[PDB]
Amino acid sequence: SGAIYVGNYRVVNRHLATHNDWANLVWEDSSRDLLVSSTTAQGCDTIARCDCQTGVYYCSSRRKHYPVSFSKPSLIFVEASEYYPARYQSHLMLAVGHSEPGDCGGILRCQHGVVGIVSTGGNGLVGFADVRDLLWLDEE
Ligand SMILES: CSc1ccccc1CC(=O)N1CCNC(=O)C1
Ligand SMILES: [Zn+2]
Repeated sequence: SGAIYVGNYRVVNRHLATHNDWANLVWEDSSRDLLVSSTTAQGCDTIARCDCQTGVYYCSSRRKHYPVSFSKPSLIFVEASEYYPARYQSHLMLAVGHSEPGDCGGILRCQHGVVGIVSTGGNGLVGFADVRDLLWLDEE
């Protein structure tokens, strides 16, 4: 589990969104596994606006933050899980790191701020849903 809290937005994995998230929906995209809802309080996270390929992510199944090198956001085939059939997921970055399903939501960050959240993984791989192209998260 986990979310990004920027401005009056809460960014979560679409497959982990609650009824309150769907009832206060701003935007959602199943192909990216992302959903954004509105918040009453302002958050403290800042979004990275960059092309970094190195950063650090949080792994809840290890209580640890790991430094990783990660690929550029791309369209990648992801195997079936409890939440999606086997399919192509867009805007996804891969790194070598430990992941388990409840690890989704952990933040990946670089020197510029938050890059994205854990969304896929398995077999020593971890996938991140990128948020750096969602410029509207910085306003309104
Ligand atoms: C970090 S998500 C995760 C991690 C380990 C195992 C499983 C998951 C989620 C899942 O069932 N799959 C199916 C296979 N492909 C995936 O990348 C995701
Ligand atoms: Zn960066």
